[PDB]
Amino acid sequence: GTVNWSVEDIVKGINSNNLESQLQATQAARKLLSREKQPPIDNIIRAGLIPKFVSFLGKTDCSPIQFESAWALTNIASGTSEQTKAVVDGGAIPAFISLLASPHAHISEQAVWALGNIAGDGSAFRDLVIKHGAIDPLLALLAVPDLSTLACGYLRNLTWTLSNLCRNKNPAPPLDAVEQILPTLVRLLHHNDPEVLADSCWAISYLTDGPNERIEMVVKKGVVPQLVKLLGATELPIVTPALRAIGNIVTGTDEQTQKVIDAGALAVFPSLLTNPKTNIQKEATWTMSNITAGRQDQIQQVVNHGLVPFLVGVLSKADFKTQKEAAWAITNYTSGGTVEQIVYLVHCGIIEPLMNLLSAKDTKIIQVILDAISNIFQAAEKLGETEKLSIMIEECGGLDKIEALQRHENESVYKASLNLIEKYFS
Amino acid sequence: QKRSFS
Amino acid sequence: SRGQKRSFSKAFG
Repeated sequence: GTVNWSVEDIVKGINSNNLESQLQATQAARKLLSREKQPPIDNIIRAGLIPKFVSFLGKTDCSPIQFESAWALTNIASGTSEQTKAVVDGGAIPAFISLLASPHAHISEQAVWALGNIAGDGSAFRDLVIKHGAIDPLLALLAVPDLSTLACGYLRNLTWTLSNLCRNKNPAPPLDAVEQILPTLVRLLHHNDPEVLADSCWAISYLTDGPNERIEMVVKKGVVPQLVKLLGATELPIVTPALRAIGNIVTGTDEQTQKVIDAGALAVFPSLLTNPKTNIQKEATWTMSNITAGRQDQIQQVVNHGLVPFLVGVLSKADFKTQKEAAWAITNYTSGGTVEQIVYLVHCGIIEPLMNLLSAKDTKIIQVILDAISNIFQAAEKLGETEKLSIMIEECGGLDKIEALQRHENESVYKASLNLIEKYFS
Repeated sequence: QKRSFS
Repeated sequence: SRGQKRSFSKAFG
């Protein structure tokens, strides 16, 4: 009946002065916009149908046309930024917010879905959805004694839309909007559905991707132990954002970093640093690099958890991006560590894989490794053991690599390599 | 992110 | 002295 209509027939039906003809034509548009291969979104926009669909959202007396027009508009809003703008320009934001209070669950859900797509476009539309007052009615849909009574798909859509209101920077979401959403987000983080847990973790990862004041708002809510629990989940869609959030928190203050260590996060790192997914190994090594950038007692916890051999591991063999993060973890450790901690790093076999990476065609990793070598030599100077280290670097072919770097195109590499040869290899 | 209803 | 904290964008951007 409403399958494979032309755009011309949809326009004729919607322009009729007959509500049932308009309903049939709107359903036909929804089905056209729902097809898997190339839905004619631009053709529907060019036919001037977005203002008609938006007016149909307000037809309280005809719930089927509210649903069909909400679905058609959600399909358009899910497209390119230009296509999402066409929906916003048609006045859809207040019309969708008014539908959040619909007594029909399938209509309310469609409005949740549409607002998530609009807010997900970027910072400006996210902030515009917030200004039109979407947060209060969205949170009211989750104000139930137990989240388990809500329909699974409905709860997943609400969580995803809330995550989009937490997403994007320049600027980050309004502080009061973040404070308003955070108690519901904390509750969703303790739910048992994997998709709700993944999107709640993504929301937390967005909120912690910023200055220390942004991280503090989250950490103050006591979510760090729950994030560490999810970091240990078997589902990769949960581990990925839980690791991102933990990684973001340790970019903060020493005290925020300490909350991560106190919650037992380091006990998961033997598996994360050997994870078969390269992005997990890479972001886990980045997280380690920010912990080794901490206090001497925090570097000591890395040592106590047996993680230095795991850092030697990723430096020895891993995807290059992970090896670069491992080089940063070592340079940070050698910058802030005690002589005893630096001695321990050498005893774990850091020298040979650190020297092997001086052959890489990446100036940034060369700079980071040369800084680590200088830091280790400074520790050896305090013990009068510079000769033992010089021979160690010589034996694994490290001297040949540092000598060749004296004629490198980069100024900082040239200077640092000439300095090491003149100070310890002459 | 954005998601269509198929 | 001490190591430097690096954001997600500083590390991978």
